This record gives sequence, structure tokens and C-alpha cells, in this order.
Amino acid sequence: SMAWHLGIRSQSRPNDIMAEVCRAIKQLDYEWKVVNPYYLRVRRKNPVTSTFSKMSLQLYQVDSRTYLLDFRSIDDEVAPRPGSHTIEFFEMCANLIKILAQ
Amino acid sequence: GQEMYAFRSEERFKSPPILPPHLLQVILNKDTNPNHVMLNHLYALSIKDSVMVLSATHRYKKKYVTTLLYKPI
Amino acid sequence: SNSSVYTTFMKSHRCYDLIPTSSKLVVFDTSLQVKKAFFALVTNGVRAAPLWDSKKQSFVGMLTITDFINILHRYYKSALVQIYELEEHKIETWREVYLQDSFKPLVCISPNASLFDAVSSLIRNKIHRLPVIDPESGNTLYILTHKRILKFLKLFITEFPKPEFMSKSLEELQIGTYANIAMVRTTTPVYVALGIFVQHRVSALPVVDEKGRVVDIYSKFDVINLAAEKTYNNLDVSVTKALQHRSHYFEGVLKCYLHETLEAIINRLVEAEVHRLVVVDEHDVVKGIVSLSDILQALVLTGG
Ligand SMILES: Nc1ncnc2c1ncn2[C@@H]1O[C@H](COP(=O)(O)O)[C@@H](O)[C@H]1O
Ligand SMILES: Nc1ncnc2c1ncn2[C@@H]1O[C@H](COP(=O)(O)O)[C@@H](O)[C@H]1O
Ligand SMILES: Nc1ncnc2c1ncn2[C@@H]1O[C@H](COP(=O)(O)O)[C@@H](O)[C@H]1O
Repeated sequence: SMAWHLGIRSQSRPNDIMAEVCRAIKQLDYEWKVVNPYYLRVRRKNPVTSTFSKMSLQLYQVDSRTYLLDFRSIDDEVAPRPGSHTIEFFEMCANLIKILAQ
Repeated sequence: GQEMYAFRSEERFKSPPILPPHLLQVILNKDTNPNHVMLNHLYALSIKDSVMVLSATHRYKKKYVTTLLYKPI
Repeated sequence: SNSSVYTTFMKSHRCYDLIPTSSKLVVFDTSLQVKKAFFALVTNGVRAAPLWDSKKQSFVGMLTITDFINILHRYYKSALVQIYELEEHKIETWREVYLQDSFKPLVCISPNASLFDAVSSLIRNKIHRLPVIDPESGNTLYILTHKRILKFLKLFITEFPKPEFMSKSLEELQIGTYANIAMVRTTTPVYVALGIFVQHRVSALPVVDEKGRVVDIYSKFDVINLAAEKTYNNLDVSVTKALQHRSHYFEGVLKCYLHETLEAIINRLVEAEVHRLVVVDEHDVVKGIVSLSDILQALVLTGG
């Protein structure tokens, strides 16, 4: 676990990146709002737990050929119950990536 | 009743913003033997042998945990 | 002696208080291949990982070095009978293969619960890893250990309102194990040691010479080194050969006498950052073990 990369990079057209992520969000039944053309706030109801989780997506330019999609979790507001805000953020990200990218 | 004209800045959002609100593209962590607010952001290793490794640092009160999830794709 | 300066301290402090400012936590999805999970422990320099069941959307257990040892031992024996499953097993399938009807749910603790409750939970459940889980978030924050707890106690408790029992010996307090000590020899194969770990459920094995004098120590921790190799086929090597891989340097084995005070032993253990001392006589012959499990059990019932 040497080299950690912030989000994921693409040389696809930014218009195509946003279009596809919005398509995936809709496909996964997440709700979303467009803050900027390159900035989305998304919300998902957990099917098992019934809780809500929120995250932000932000597209950045890193080269003249290269873009980076950044994901950020949004904070809310004896044996464990179902749920982990942190692990669910990971799953949300992985689900969005799988269903919109490569 | 004259026709009205629209002035469109068009390109405030020509291209995605350039990166750094000091967000580092790469964090290099070596087990040899802070960074202000990359808090809550997703990091990942290169996919190896069909396993994703997702990571983020979150705050609980005054304590910080960097959680890594190993997950098959 | 005493109610306890210790018992009082433990009841007045929250688990949150022992969490370091920064830490890492490795979590495995239960569909991960077991072989990948164990390499990830080595890679991250971590001895335990919570297990996330994605279908259930919850933590369901832990994967520790003990589990690696159970799996490696099973793998070694099964290979002799040409059964090669386990290593392509996912975490799920190994857990189902052992925890059949035998219920072992995840034991955890709130950051707001007392240190006394944490210690009691470790002892009662016969466990070495206690995840601190925030009930509001569901987030695991930290994995509590005996080592961390004793260090915290030593550091934050004043010396000189001092319990009478601190100046009493292991002998008189009857702290430690003094019979049926699981040990190995210099030339004992790794696979034999693994079977010993599996049967006796003990965290380390003293390595002794022909005269029963301690010369080395093979901890469970020394075993995950094996997960770094791609082959696994080198389980026929001696424990001595296996410990060449023990990165650092080695003074002797850390020992004690039966007649040392609880204070001296706590001090030695905390400085060394080690889970047990080998109790030895005048001539290095092993007489028993004094583990952090022993010490914390005593401190929670007041020294004795
Ligand atoms: N907090 C815990 N809750 C439930 N099971 C555990 C916990 N910690 C360890 N175990 C399991 O208990 C056994 C002994 O683990 P250890 O305490 O690491 O030697 C292993 O099979 C672990 O997977
Ligand atoms: N190699 C060993 N042989 C016999 N008893 C042991 C050994 N290691 C630890 N013990 C005892 O087993 C209990 C759990 O210790 P540990 O496995 O170190 O947490 C304690 O009472 C120890 O004194
Ligand atoms: N009494 C001891 N003397 C010398 N080394 C030890 C002793 N106990 C554990 N170790 C070593 O310290 C490391 C941590 O083991 P543990 O204390 O089981 O976490 C391992 O490499 C052990 O071999």
C-alpha cells in the first residue's frame, strides 16, 4: 500500500464524464443535485439499513488531456447494529464507479 | 416591443477547475522500517489481482482514522 | 490490597481516551479471498481487521493472526491428503466452515464505554482485539489491545497512592500460568508449532534447549511473516530458521522470576512492548508465563 491516488483519472471529455456519472446515479436510484457543471451532491437510501448517506463529486482538470473525479463523504448533520458511514461511503463510490466508468 | 438579447458568459465552466485547493493527486506511504484537509476524500491503490483498495481519513471528535477497505471487484 | 486505584481509574475513563490521535484500520469485505486478506495484514503492518458483510451491511467479526494460524494448519494437513481448497476460500467460506452452529458474534465496545468494561470484555470473551465502534456512525475507530491498555494505565496513574499488592510477588499474588506450558525446541518444525497454537490457544511458545532452558520465543506474531511468501511450502523449516525473519534485533528473551513484584513486572512489560514474559528459575529453566492477559485479569479483580 505505497502509492495512494485521489479518486480516479480519465482522458474522456468532461462533458461525457458528467453525463455518464449522472446516468449511473439515476441507474442506481440515488438522488442528486447539480451545484456546478462539475460538482454534484448525491444522496442514497441504504436498502438494508434504511439510512441516508451523502457524498460530493467534483471533476478537476490535472493536465491538458487529463481529468480527475474526486469523491468526498459528507458528515451527518454488546454487538454492533447494521451500518457504517465510512464503509458505506466506500461502497457508494465503488458502485458509482462500476456503473459509469471503464 | 423589441426583441430581447441574451448575453452568455458561456465559459466560466469551459473546463473543470484546475486541481489544488491543495488536493494532492498522489500520497506516498512507505513503512520506513499533518496534511490539512484531505479529510473525507476517497483515495485508492492501483487495482491489483482483482482487488480494489479504497481509503479515506475521517474525524471522530479529535481523533482521526484512515480506514482501508479491501474489496473484490 | 485496596479497592483499586486501578479499578477506579478504569471506571472513570472512556475507551475514547486511549485512542491515538491518528491511526489506520484495515477492513476486509467477507467476499475477499483469504490469501489476499492475510497478505494485506503483512502489507499494512496490522495484526487484525474487522470484517464487513456487504449483504448484511454490518461488521460480523474479526480476522486476526490466530485465524491465519488455524487456516495454515488446516492447509498443511489437507495438502497431505491432496485437498487444496482453503487458499482459494473467501473469508465467508472459511467462517462458515468453522463457525457452523457454534455462534461467535462480533464483540465490540462504544468509545463512550468505560475502560473497565473494555478490560472485562477482553477477559470474558477470551479475546485480544476489541474494536471500538461509534454507535452513532457505526464506524470502527480503533482496535483496543491488552498492550495499549496496560501502557495507558502505567502512564496515567500516579505512583504513590500505591496499592499494597504492587509490592507483592507473582508467587504470592498467584499471577501467571505455572503448569502445562506449551513449548517447542530449536529444531521443532513450523507446522508442529502451528498445531500446538491451534490446540492450546496460547499467544506464544517458548523455545527451549535440551535442558528445558529458554533460548528463544515463537509468537503468533512471528507467524504472519509466512503470509509474505508466495509459496507457503516452507512450513517444514525449524522454528529457529523461521525466526531469522524476525526483523529488528534480538537481545535475549524477556524473562522474569517468580519472586519479582507486580510493579517490577508491569514496568518491564510496558517498556518492552511485549505481550508476556517467560517465568524462569535461577538457571533459565522455564517455570511459567506471565501474560498481559494475566495482569489485566488481576488488576480488574484487584491484584491477586
Ligand atoms: N472482537 C472480537 N469479536 C469476535 N471475535 C473475535 C474478536 N477478536 C477476535 N475474535 C476471534 O477470536 C479468535 C481468537 O482471536 P485472538 O483474540 O486474536 O487470538 C479468532 O478466531 C478471532 O477471529
Ligand atoms: N506458551 C504457553 N503455555 C501455557 N500457558 C500459556 C502460554 N502462553 C500464555 N499462557 C497462558 O494462557 C493465558 C492467555 O495468555 P495469552 O495467550 O498470552 O493471552 C494466560 O493465563 C497465560 O499465562
Ligand atoms: N518474552 C519475550 N522476549 C523476547 N521477545 C518477545 C517476547 N515476547 C514476544 N516477543 C517478540 O516480540 C514480537 C511481538 O510479539 P507479541 O508480544 O506476541 O506481540 C514478536 O516478534 C515476538 O517474538
